Amino acid sequence: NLDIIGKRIEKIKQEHETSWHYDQDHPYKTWAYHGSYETKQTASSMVNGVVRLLTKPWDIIPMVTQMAMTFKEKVDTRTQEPKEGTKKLMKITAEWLWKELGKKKTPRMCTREEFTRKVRSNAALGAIFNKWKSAREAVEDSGFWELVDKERNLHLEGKCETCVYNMMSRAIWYMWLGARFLEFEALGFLNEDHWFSRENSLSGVEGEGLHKLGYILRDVSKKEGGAMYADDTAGWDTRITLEDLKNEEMVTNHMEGEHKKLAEAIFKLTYQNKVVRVQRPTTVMDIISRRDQRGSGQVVTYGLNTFTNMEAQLIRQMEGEGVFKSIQHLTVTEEIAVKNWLVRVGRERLSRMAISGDDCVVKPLDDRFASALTALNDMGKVRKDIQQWEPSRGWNDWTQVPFCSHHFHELIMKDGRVLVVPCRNQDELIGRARISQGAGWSLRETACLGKSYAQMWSLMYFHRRDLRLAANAICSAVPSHWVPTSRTTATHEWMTTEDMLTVWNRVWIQENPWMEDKTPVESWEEIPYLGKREDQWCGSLIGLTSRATWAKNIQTAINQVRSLIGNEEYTDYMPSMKRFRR
Ligand SMILES: CNS(=O)(=O)CC1CCCCC1
Ligand SMILES: [Zn+2]
Ligand SMILES: [Zn+2]
Repeated sequence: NLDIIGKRIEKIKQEHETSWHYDQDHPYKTWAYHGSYETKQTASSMVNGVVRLLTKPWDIIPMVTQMAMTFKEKVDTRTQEPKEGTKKLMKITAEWLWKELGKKKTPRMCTREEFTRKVRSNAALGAIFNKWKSAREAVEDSGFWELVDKERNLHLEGKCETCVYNMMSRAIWYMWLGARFLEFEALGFLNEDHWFSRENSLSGVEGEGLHKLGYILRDVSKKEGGAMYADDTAGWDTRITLEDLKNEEMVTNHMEGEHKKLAEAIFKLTYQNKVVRVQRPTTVMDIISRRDQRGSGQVVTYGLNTFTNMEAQLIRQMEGEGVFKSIQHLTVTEEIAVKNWLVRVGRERLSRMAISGDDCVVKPLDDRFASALTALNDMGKVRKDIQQWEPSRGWNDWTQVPFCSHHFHELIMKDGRVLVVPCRNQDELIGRARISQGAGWSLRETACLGKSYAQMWSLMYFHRRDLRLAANAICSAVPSHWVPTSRTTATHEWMTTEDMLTVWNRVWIQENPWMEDKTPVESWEEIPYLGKREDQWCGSLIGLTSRATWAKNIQTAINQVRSLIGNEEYTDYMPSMKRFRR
């Protein structure tokens, strides 16, 4: 308690000595409260006019238009301590999983150099407004690094002064850049060196890309076993126990020198003890602490979520296979059975899973998995939208399985080759493309964001008739040489000025390990769509009068946007589709 977080508390207390009160009508039950001080401020979703003007039929579809308008009583809940058999199952499994992830990887510090390059090409690292404006400025100034150095030597001493969270089913915890560097220096290796790649971790998909996830699910489908299970957890980040955070910290056992001490300090001082500053309307800043739940950078969060999800799902598999009999207590021969299962079949069992952070698909040995719920519930990984002891509903067809907000279609090209393509409800795709985040967008920047969506659609969703047509219209309405942009950057092969047919060929043919024949495609008309009825099922407007008028008059919509942007160089991409090819 206060010995580890006090220094951090004491510091904030002083900087607002003119305000510090122990407010008595404070909400917190599960968060420890420490005091308050005065503040006053709040970023809503702006519409991308370039995409909206070229998607007129969707102006009257509430599922699209409502997306652009507009649970902190789940962050204030508590998770019971797992039983002794559960804690033992997790410790054995975690120990074994780090060893296997570590067999072909070397833990190592990430550097100021690596950190700087990242800031100067815009990843959502999560810093704050103050002393320097943007992160881009602080990185170049030696002052910052002296701040970073003071804290760094403090961490080597087992103490912390400035590593404090800022709160804001979502709750994103920004830290100041300095503390972000210290987290990256010690744990960035997990992402930077691809510890959760499929090749390295067998269950993971880190770095895979949407054009790969469908093929991966189809490979899992080829295994002998039962249904495919894809149970979502209710508020995964809020269900991370202190026992979870202690099995995650066992990565430090693989480390040495400085690194081991620095990683140990991140885990002890910022993860297993946390200090947060929260905005309350009634408006003050609340300085609250707690030991458990997830609160890291979004990138370290992703890797430790994948690790702990891999661990949970191996254990649920162990329960289905009857490797242990009860979570109350493991016997001595049960420990040696668990260790032996891991050594004998652990890698084969990892390969039966696709795990992206809190998101999973498992193809277990058989359907005993569906009612193997005691360890899963006792670890606190409670399933969403199903009663706690009701057996899981599995999927019989890999093409029906939800994973990473998608499902996947099998699509045969007129030449017999097989594409496995990502898909989701088309209203969700159009609704998201019509939205921009943040202020001070020029017409040119708005156009270049619309071009990023259009190029993603040509690469990932070319099989949806409305999206191929709308993608061609947007790429026709935006100047040919203007570069696609995004403000929060998987693979992103659509972010380029290269010809989209050439990028399609590289992604889907040349570099696709599931495609044996490397014959390039010479036009978009060789590239197939879903069946007309399947396209409607997945939200296509084909068949509606609104959509026919839109398609027929598309050059008038393109010309409206060209007139707004002004006399620039434009390409007509509509003749890439047969109906506009005369
Ligand atoms: C490929 N271009 S398209 O989507 O316009 C083709 C038709 C599909 C059947 C209904 C009318 C539109
Ligand atoms: Zn610190
Ligand atoms: Zn679909």
